[PDB]
Amino acid sequence: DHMQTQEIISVTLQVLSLLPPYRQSISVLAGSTVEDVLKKAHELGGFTYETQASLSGPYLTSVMGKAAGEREFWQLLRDPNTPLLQGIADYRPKDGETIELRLVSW
Ligand SMILES: [C-]#N
Repeated sequence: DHMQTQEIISVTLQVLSLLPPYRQSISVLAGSTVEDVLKKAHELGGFTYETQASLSGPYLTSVMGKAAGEREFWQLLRDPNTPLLQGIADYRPKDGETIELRLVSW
């Protein structure tokens, strides 16, 4: 029906731009967004982050207490080393995917 998936998937959320690195397998409903994964990692796995409103949805500004500085941003990637084409509130990871948040300068 127009109800929710029921099948639970596992998405690995990893942050290698920090010491110690963050890596946790997160269980969400199939169809959850990256933002949903962050929320669940926050609820259960001591993950913190900040966003701010944008014209194209929430923009990720800080991860695990580390804010992006000048000419820097938290890049969203799926394994292997592949930037996402959508932001956190749009991309819906598949079962077994690894989502990486990487602090990069431009
Ligand atoms: C935006 N790239």
